[PDB]
Amino acid sequence: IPRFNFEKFAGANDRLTTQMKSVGEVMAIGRTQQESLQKALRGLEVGATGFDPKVSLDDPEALTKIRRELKDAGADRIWYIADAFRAGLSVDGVFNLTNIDRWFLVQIEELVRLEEKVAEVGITGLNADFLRQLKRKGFADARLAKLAGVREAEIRKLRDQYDLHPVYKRVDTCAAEFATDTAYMYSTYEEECEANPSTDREKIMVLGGGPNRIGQGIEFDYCCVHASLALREDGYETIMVNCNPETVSTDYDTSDRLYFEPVTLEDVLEIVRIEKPKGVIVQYGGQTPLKLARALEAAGVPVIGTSPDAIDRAEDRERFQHAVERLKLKQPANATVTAIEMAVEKAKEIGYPLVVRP
Amino acid sequence: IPRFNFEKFAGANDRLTTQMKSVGEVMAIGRTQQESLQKALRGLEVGATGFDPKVSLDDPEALTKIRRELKDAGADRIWYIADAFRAGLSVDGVFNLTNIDRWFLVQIEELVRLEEKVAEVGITGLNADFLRQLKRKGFADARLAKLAGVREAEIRKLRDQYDLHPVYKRVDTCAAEFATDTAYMYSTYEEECEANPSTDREKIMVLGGGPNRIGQGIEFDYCCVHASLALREDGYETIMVNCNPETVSTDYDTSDRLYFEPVTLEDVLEIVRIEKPKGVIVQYGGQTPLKLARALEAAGVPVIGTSPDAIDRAEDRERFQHAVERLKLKQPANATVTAIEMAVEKAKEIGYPLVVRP
Amino acid sequence: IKSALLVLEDGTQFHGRAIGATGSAVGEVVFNTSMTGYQEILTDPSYSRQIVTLTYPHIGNVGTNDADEESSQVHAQGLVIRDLPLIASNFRNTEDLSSYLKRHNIVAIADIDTRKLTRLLREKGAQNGCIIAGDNPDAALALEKARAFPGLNGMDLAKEVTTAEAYSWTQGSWTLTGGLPQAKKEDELPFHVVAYDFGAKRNILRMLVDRGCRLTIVPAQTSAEDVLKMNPDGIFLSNGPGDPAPCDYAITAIQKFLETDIPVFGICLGHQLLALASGAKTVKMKFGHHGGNHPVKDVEKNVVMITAQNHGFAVDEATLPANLRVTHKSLFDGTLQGIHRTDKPAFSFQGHPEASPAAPLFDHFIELIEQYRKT
Amino acid sequence: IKSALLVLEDGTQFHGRAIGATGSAVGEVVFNTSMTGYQEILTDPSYSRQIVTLTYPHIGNVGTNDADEESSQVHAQGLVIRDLPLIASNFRNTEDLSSYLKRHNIVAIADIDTRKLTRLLREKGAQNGCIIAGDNPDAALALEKARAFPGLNGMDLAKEVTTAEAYSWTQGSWTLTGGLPQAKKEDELPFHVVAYDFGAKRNILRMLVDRGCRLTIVPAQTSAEDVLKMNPDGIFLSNGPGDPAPCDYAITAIQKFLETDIPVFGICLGHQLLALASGAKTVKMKFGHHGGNHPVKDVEKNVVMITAQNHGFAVDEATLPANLRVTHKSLFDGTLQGIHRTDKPAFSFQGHPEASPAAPLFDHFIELIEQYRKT
Ligand SMILES: [Cl-]
Ligand SMILES: [Cl-]
Ligand SMILES: [Cl-]
Ligand SMILES: [Cl-]
Ligand SMILES: [Cl-]
Ligand SMILES: [Cl-]
Ligand SMILES: [K+]
Ligand SMILES: [K+]
Repeated sequence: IPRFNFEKFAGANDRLTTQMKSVGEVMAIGRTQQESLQKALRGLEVGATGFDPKVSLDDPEALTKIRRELKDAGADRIWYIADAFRAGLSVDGVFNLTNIDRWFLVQIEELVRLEEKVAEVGITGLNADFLRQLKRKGFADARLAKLAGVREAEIRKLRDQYDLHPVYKRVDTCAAEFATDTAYMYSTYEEECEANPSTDREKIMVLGGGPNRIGQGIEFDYCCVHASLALREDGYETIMVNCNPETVSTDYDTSDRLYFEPVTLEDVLEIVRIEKPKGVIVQYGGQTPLKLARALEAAGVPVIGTSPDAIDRAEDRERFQHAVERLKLKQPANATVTAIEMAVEKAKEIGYPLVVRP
Repeated sequence: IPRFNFEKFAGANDRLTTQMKSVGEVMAIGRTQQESLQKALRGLEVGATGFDPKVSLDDPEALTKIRRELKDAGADRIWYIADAFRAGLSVDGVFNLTNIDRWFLVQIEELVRLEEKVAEVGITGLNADFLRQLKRKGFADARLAKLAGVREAEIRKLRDQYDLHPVYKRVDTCAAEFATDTAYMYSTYEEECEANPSTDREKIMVLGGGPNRIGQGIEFDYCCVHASLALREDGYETIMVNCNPETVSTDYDTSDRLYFEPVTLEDVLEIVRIEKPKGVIVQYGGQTPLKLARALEAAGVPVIGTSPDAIDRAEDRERFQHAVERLKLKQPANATVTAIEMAVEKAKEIGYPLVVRP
Repeated sequence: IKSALLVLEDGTQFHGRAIGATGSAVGEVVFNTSMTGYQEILTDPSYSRQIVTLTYPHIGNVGTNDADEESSQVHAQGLVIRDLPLIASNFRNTEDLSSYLKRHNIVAIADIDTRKLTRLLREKGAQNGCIIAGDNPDAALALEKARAFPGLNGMDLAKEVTTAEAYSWTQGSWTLTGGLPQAKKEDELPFHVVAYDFGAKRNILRMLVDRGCRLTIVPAQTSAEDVLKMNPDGIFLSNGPGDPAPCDYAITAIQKFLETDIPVFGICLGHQLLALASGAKTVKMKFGHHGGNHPVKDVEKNVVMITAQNHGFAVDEATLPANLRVTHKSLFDGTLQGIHRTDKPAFSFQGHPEASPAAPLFDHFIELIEQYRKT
Repeated sequence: IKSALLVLEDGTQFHGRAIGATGSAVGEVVFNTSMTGYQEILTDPSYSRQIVTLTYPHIGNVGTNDADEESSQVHAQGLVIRDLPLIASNFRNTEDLSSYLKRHNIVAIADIDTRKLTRLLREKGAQNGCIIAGDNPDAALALEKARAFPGLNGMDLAKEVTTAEAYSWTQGSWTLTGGLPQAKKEDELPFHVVAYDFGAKRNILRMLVDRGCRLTIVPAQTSAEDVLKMNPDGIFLSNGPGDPAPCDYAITAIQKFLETDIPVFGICLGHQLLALASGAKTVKMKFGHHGGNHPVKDVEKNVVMITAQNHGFAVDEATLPANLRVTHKSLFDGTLQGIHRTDKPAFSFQGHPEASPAAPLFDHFIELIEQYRKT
């Protein structure tokens, strides 16, 4: 799935056409189309957890917006395809507007009906059989969480409870006709696992950044690759986690074990669960891994280097000012306004010109 | 199907609710739901030939208008349902908004599909086998005509050619278990005709006015009845044509033979075809029959009483003005403007106040 | 384009569309005016060897469901209808009609002039016929089979729909609420009734149990001797197909019981037998009675009943034995509908009884079974 | 829920869903790596008595159609797959997979970990297995059945799939534009080839016809004498299921031909037969060759061909008689894929050639035919 950055482009026509406008891409592997697609969605680094809705069910205007989005595609179409199903549109309906093969549409439609049940039954209706069926369809804990009205951790808890975890298959070029000595894996909900992790060494896991986007480029990938080459050479078992098809970090040669996965909490936790690595680097893949840092740590992950908390100390404008202060250093005049008049007042204090950061 | 008059009511809430707002109703009899339904549609006297479209296929807002009409029924909902299907809504989608049982909606949907094939094949795709199938689904000559881009008459000719006519069944309270001596019939496209017109007497056909509407009430029905009773008494074999279920006209006792049908050129002609009456009175049922006068005559129907042209003489604002002229009588100053500026002028001539008739 | 065709003995043809199994079917052609209850009609043994035509145009609006089978299987030879609905739309539906027809392997045609058929059957009388559903149905062939058909006059159908070995029945009637109730417990039922399965309808049974009747379902032949051998509180003779006359085996039996003081109750087929066994004669109806809007009078009470009818033969009123009192007559054709032995605890009803939760009949019955045990 | 189960000789179970007929199926379990062509595989006689597992997860994406049928029927014993698509999506489809399976009465299962199954067969070699589909599939029963399966080793399957009477084949290849062509007329083909039906595929025949050959398809047992009597321009030995070895009939016949100067061409089973008749020995493969991406080297030319393989036995190179020159070998495993008689116009290939419509094998055959008629 391509990755766009229209939000950074004011005045830009944002409809998709023959001239590329995407800034990157994400890849996913799954045992079924459905699983594959949803995994890609949650790994797109756009805040999605699957088919999250774009328009409300009560907006009497929805059908209109939806139609438009389907007929003349933008970066958001896939989500509007699901909202169309939610809104009453037929598979033929959708087809006529998008020309996207029904083979794909029927599958999106099915996910939608499934989301509806989820919604209907709530967490309470999430028994092991159903939940497994969901997971197999590639549903994220997060997306499920949302439908059921609970936190993501809740779904995850439930899985733990049911011992509902994915298995890892390997990429081999040959549909398993010949064995592989390489460890290029993807998760799925099936029977047999091929992870076969080593008990032998000290493992280091490196988290990549997902698809590239503006400000989150190859520079980070570069760093991630480097961590791996270095630590490997030094004798660590290096594990790379990423899902950008364009990069060297996703080259099997780059590391000992490669997990071509969404760089999310859910996905990262599963691997950790089984790899039981010595350390995890979250500082080299950009914002993506950075943001995962606290939850990972909290979930028991042996995060190495600069601590989540320290990173937060620096990132957090308030916590931070306080450091600057502490060290008696020079920071530009600042204020935290809430209301307009408030800001005009404070502005006065601070002094123009000003930098207005949301 | 209920008959409304919201246009006469400016400011009136026009959504249907628990308080009746219709002014009349029409009834149809068919061998199937589709037949029945479409027949009722074309007999409703609202200018419909069946599921005539209310919103354009290419209107960007059409899904929305369609949604509203569907969710909050008005007199036109029946049309918007077809429109929904045209626009790509699913049967389940329509159901969610209207709560109309799917058994019904599916049938509307099928109708729409067939319509689409017509549209596609054109007059040329109208082979005998297909035409027959359409006529059995209640399709009106007129409706197919719009779809195929031809004159209603063309379709009519087409059937002539194919010896494609309806048969007449009788009402009998008992599903044909017992024989009837009564001649209460309805049209259908089937095998056996139960019409068995008499060759005996001189037949007089009285055309009713369909469902009651404001300005087209029982008063006309009263007349229709009188015509019957009268002539019948006189010894003529009276034949009523009407489809208003509330009236005395539609009572099998009122006449010799009753054809419970839509008062349309199409339906009438089919009766005439087999009845070959001495005459046909078109002046007693109000506006409905009136407007068929010309065409009936033109089709060789034996229109008695004041002639259709004559009628035309008096209805025709100009035709009339001339005769008023002719007779040297007093009519109010009048004018036929097209343009505003043109009016304000003519206006000065004529002189306020003024009666503006579109 | 899945063709089918129906041809009558008379050569009358009906071209349509295949909606059931592929193949051919032959039997007597009858018409049923029931606007509802098609599943129930199809699964009624009373229809064996009969091809069923339904007057009501849309057949299959509510799909189907097991709670709606009147027997273990579909007895109708074929099904003839005007329109098979696009979908079934009912909360009780478990399977569309078309799929149902196939699994049961019923040859069936939709889209024909069922009115045309009706009037013909009405005017000229019942007719044997053949349905041929396939790639290129052969008219002559269908006619050939139609004509060849033996016919129901003088045909014992009961022996073809009866059960192999006897059995117990303790199930009551359906409720919307609960549905098909569990099968009562032997010790939970006051009475013991024996019922001759002449191709008996489930509901009727259900109605007896409803009344406190434990039930023993026996085969048609079944000897009075073997029967009496179970000390039954009353004997019940079920409804079933074909001609009653050729059922020597039961008239006999019945007559046994008829010397006894055991109460005997007959329905439909069993009302006919009773009759015979008591001396009356049975004829074959022009077109018979099939539907559910039939008016019948309880001469005694002078009241009218709206009943369900599934018969082709009747009991001739003219040839009645004095010990046979006329209890009911059809308001449609003045035909016989119910009788009571003047001299015995026996009576029968032509039509088919149904639960509200016939009650008169049914209640009488019990009130007989009662007065009988009181002794 | 429509349950299904698959159990291996070794006790391995795989629980999933039924997508084909109800019932049970037994046979030798194989995996096929083809990402497309499931129909053709199912309908390939080469799969008789085998339970086909497809490694590609979504099977049924394009539904099915007649043109994609390799024989008059489905030869696979069962079908085992990971996912059955919601819809078939292709202009050529005429009936979805599931309905097709059912019409052909095939027991099929979906939703199981085909990868794990594949890796098991790969690692431990083929195994017999049984699939059971229905209400409450009995895993022990399944296991019994699987273990009881006699097995393909030493089993003559060709006599099972061959035609009963001989017949003509003059129908050529399919095209996008005009589908399957009408069958050519006899004066429309210069050559006459006798093809032994050891479970031959429609596409090979079609190919030969594409090349000028009128074909007379003969039963597997057909005598050499019987054949020679036909003054064949060439003799063709089809592909087919099972073990070649027990094909006493064929080998004999073939030897005869081999005395003659008649060109002889063999594919797959034929190739094995040819080899046997030439004194070579055959073995049964660990798991075989089943796919459409198998690299084979033409040793003579030093070129690689991407081929289709559908076999479980193979000709041992080490026992190759010296009148047998090795022409092709597997780049996957080094196994024998081609041979030519150094002393006779007879050669054969292990894999299954296909139409473009570089055809070097085919063209060779044709070439030999000509030379032969030139004489
Ligand atoms: Cl569930
Ligand atoms: Cl109002
Ligand atoms: Cl057509
Ligand atoms: Cl007909
Ligand atoms: Cl499995
Ligand atoms: Cl051929
Ligand atoms: K920053
Ligand atoms: K499974």
